[PDB]
Amino acid sequence: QLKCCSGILKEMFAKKHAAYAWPFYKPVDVEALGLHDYCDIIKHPMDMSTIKSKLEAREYRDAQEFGADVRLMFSNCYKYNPPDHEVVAMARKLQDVFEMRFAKM
Ligand SMILES: O=c1cc(-c2ccc(O)c(O)c2)oc2c(O)c(O)ccc12
Repeated sequence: QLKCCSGILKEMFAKKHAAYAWPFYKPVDVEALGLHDYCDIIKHPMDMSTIKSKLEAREYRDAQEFGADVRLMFSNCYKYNPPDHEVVAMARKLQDVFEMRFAKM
């Protein structure tokens, strides 16, 4: 399962999806973007590079704990932004990729 989790990350990082996945590669840079309310709204920030480091450090007991951090990442985007924001559309497109792969394991 955890080997299947590494492949899920490889797909989400792949060039085919980079046009909408790139905001989720790294932690939201609140200081550079002026998002000084982000920490008040988002209790648990999460991104793909942090997920990758947690995976390699064996911080996930199983694929469901891995999947929870991926979905936390999307849920943070859906919570913080207005629904018509372009970043929300990008999160949904990347969630499409993740959910189709996660379903196959
Ligand atoms: O949910 C997000 C929201 C935003 C964002 C940026 C500038 C604004 O003026 C704004 O209203 C929202 O930026 C992000 C980002 O840069 C990421 O890498 C990942 C997620 C987000």
